Amino acid sequence: AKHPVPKKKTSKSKRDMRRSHHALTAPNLTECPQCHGKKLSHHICPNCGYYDGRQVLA
Amino acid sequence: RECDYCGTDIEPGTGTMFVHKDGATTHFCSSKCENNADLREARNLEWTDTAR
Amino acid sequence: SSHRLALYRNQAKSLLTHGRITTTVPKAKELRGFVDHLIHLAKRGDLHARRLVLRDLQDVKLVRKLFDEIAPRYRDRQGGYTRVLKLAERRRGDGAPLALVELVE
Amino acid sequence: MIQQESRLKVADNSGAREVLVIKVLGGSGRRYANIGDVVVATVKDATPGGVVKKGQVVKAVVVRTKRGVRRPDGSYIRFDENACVIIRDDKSPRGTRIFGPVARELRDKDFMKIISLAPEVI
Amino acid sequence: VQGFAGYKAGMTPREGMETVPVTVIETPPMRAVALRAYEQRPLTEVWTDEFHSELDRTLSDRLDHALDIVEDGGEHAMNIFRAGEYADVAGVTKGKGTQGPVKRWGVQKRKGKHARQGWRRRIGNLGPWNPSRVRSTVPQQGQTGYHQRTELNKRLIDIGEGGPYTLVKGSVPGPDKRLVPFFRAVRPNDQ
RNA sequence: CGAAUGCCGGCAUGAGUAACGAUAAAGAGGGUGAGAAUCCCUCUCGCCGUAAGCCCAAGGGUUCCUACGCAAUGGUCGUCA
RNA sequence: UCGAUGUCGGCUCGUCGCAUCCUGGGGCUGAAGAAGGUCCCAAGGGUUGGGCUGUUCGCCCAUUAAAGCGGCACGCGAGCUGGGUUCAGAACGUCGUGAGACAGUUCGGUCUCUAUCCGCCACGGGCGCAGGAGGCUUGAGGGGGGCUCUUCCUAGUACGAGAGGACCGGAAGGGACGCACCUCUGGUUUCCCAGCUGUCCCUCCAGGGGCAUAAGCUGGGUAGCCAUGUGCGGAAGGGAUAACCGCUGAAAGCAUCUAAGCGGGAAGCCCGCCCCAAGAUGAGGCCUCCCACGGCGUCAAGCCGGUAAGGACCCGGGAAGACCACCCGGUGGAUGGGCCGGGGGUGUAAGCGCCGCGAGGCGUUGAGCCGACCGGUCCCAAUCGUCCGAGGUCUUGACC
Repeated sequence: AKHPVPKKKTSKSKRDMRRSHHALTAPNLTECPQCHGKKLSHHICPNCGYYDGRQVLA
Repeated sequence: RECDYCGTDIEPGTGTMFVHKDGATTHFCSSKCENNADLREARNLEWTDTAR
Repeated sequence: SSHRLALYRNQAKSLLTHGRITTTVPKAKELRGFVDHLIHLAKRGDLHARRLVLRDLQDVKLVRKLFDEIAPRYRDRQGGYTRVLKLAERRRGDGAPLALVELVE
Repeated sequence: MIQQESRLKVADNSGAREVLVIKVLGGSGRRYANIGDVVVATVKDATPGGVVKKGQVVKAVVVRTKRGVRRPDGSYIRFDENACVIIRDDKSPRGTRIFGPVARELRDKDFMKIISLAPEVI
Repeated sequence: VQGFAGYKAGMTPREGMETVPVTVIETPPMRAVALRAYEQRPLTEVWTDEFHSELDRTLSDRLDHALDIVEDGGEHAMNIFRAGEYADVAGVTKGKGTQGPVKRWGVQKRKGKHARQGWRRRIGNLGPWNPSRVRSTVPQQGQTGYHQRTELNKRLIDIGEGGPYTLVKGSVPGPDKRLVPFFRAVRPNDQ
C-alpha cells in the first residue's frame, strides 16, 4: 500500500545535509566538589559521595 | 422558601427557579434535590426541610 | 491511574523501610509529594490518621512503624519530610536519569 | 431551541395537544424557538378534531421550555416542559384560555391575550 | 508610551440595575520611558535610568499628558479612563497550542456512518487537479495560544484605588488573569 | 556493449523516520558480574483460574539435568537460553 | 495518456467570474404613492431546513432579502464516500434451436498503513545586517474583516378620491457570522468526595483492600478546557471613481457636461479599524550601557584573556509548549512541592454514646476527607560551577 515512496534517488549531498542539522555536544560537566576529578554537573560520583553529605560508596 | 421544600439550598444572591404544568411549581436549588424531586414523591423525600 | 496509585504504593512502602531509595527523576519527585503527606498524617497521630496511611500502604509492621517510629523524629517541621536528590547515573539501553530520595535527616 | 421536529404541547384549548416544529421564524439563517419566538410547524395529534385537527398546518408562539432562559436579571428560569400557543397570524392566540404558566416574555415580545389568560406568570 | 496599560485581575459581574459582568484590571502607573517624536532628526526612545531596582536584572494628547507625568518623574496612574468610556484592549492569546482542523477552524468533519468508524478529525481536501498544487489559502492546523489579540468598543464602567484598579464591561480580556493587557480607546463608534 | 521492468554480485536509497509481534502492568531491597531495566534470592502489586490448569496422545525428536562459555541466533541488553 | 489519467452523485475544503439572485448607485416607464417593469455600473458580503429520488436536476413542504449562472480533468480516491452504472452469483422480463445475451429492471458483490521534491502550515538551526551590548518603535509592504431583517419618530405629513404609503433624516431590537472569554449558564471533572452488590486478603467485628476496563456501578463534583452560554465586531469619516447628473464654453457669428477647466455621485477602489512585518540583503530609529588585552612580517579586517555590557549552559518552574525556541524564578530565594490559612467540592466520618429482639436511628458533627483555585512561611529541593562573548574596515565631507 505504498502510496507515496520517494521519487528520485536522494542527493548524496543534500541527504547528508538533512543529516547535517544534527549536532553532538559533550555533557557540560564541572570539576568535583572535593573528590577532585571531573564530574556530571551537580552530582556525587565513584570519586565522591559528598555534595555536603556522605551519601555514596566505593 | 426552602428550595420549594429542597431543604437544601444552591447558587448566589440569585438561586434559580424550575417549574410544572398546572400553574404549579418547583422553586430551585441543588442537584441532589433535583433529580430526586423531578422524578418521584415529595413526602418520602427525606434529607432536607420535610423528613427534616 | 490504577498504576499511579500502585506505584505510590509499593514505593511509599519500601521507602519507609529504607528512608531513601532509587527511582527516576519524576518517580522520585511525586513519590515525594505523597509518601510525604502520608508522613504528615503519621504526625497527626491517632486512630484516624493511622487508619488512612494504612488505608494505603496496607500493613501494621510498617504502619505503626512509621507512625510511632519516625513520625516523632519529624513531629515539629512543616512538611519537606522528603528530600529528593538528582542522581549521577542513567539506567542502560534506556538513558534515564535516575535519582535518590529520602526522608530528610 | 425547538426546531426541526421537536414536539411541544398546548396549554391553550386551541384544540391541539401537540405539535412538531418546522421553521424557527424570524428570517433565514436562524435555528431557535425559545419563549417569545414564533415557530412554524404543526399537528402531530389534536383532540377529537375540536377545530384544529391532526396533521394540520400551523404557526404559534414559544411559551415554556426546559432550555432555561436567562432573565436580564442575572436570574434564572426553566420548565419541566415544552409548549405553547397557536395563533392567527396577527400574533393572536386561538386557545380561548390558557394552561401551564408562562414568562413575562410574552408581554415583552407582544402577547397580552395570553399574558392575562395565563393561570400564572413568571 | 502612547496609550494606557496593565494586567488581568479576574472576571465576575454582579449588580447594576439589571446585572452586568465585567473584569478587573491591575495597574498603578508603570513609569515614564522617553516620548515619541520625529523631531530634528529621528527621535524615538531614551532611558535616563530612574528605573526599578530589579530592572538591571535585564539591562498629541495621550503620550503628551504622558509628557505630564513622564516628566513628573517616571510613573503616571491609570484611570484617565473614567465613568464608563471606551478603551479597547489587547491581550496575548492563551497558549492553546497546535490543534485540529477542527478548533483551529470551524469545520464539519466525518459525517455519520463514518463520523466514528475509527475515523474523525482531519480537514477534507486541498486543491482541484488542474488549477495546480497548493494555495497559501486554506489554513492548516494553524496554532493558537500565542496570537496577539484584542478588541474594540471596550466600554469600561468604573474604577477605584485600593490599589490602582479598573472594572470593565465585558471581560474577554483575552488571556487569563495575571496576564498582560493594554488599552487605548481609539476610533470609537459608540463614541 | 548505458543500454533487453537482463542475468550474477556487491552497494547506496527513503532513514537513523517505520516497526518490536496482542494496553494481563510494575516497583523496591540485597546477590552475582568486566558490564546488568533486561540473570538470582527477596518483600510491595497486577493477570489467569475452564485457563494463561496438570494429563493421554499426535508431531519434534536430545531439545533435559550439571560445569563450563557468549562470537551469531535471542527483533535492546544480557554475566540469562 | 493502453509499462495505464481511477469515469456518477455525495462528502469536506474551496477559488475564481459575471452575463448580479440579494445587495448599492444609477437613467427609463404606459412611474405619483407604494410596490412593480426596462437596461447601464458595480462583485462587497451574503445566498436557509426538510421532503422523495444512487442521483445532478427536479417536483413539493416552511422560511428568506436572497434563496444567483458557470469555471477549475463537469475541482477534489495517494481525503472519506462508495449508492451507482460498470467483475462471477442470481433473478425476471426478453432475444436466441440453443449457447449467452439487453444504456430494461432487481438482491449482494475484499477502494491499499510509513509523503522524497516542489507546495502549504507551523516551530526552531545558521548567517547577515561589519564595535560588543538589553530594552523601545516605524512601518513600505502583507493578512483579517466588510451582510442583513423587522420594529419606531419624522408621517400615517409630501401624493391622496380612496384602501395606501416616501424620499430626506434619525432611534432599537434580532438573524447568521467572526474575534475573544468563564463571571453568570450549561458539559465536563479516570479517583475529589459520597451511596453499592459479588469477591479474595486483611487478624473474628468493625474499619479498609485489588479486581469486578485501561475507574466495576450508580449520585454529585471545582480548577483548566469548552457551548447551548458573556463581552464584542462588521461603522463613522476622508481621497480618487463606475453608471449617472451639472456648471463654465470653443470649433457649428445660433446648442452641446466638453478634447482643454471645475464639481455633483456608489455595500465598490485607496486610506481609516485590527493582524503580522526590514531575511523590504535599500538589513531601518531610538535609548541605555560596555572601552581600545595580547604577542607573532602588514593594507597581520589572522590567531590569545577578557568586560556578568551581556548572555548562555544546568537546575526550578509556567494555559509556553510534540522537540525547539518563548517567559519568570535560581537559597542576598517564594520557583516548584510541603505545610498553612482560605474558598469549593462532597454531605455529618473513624469512636463512644444513648431507642428497637434485628434491621437500623438519633447524638456527638453541617462532620469527615479534600486534585489544580487565592495568597503566607525559607520544612524540602533551585548549591556550588563552566562557556562564550567587543572593539571599534576603507574613502569622501560637515562641524569642535
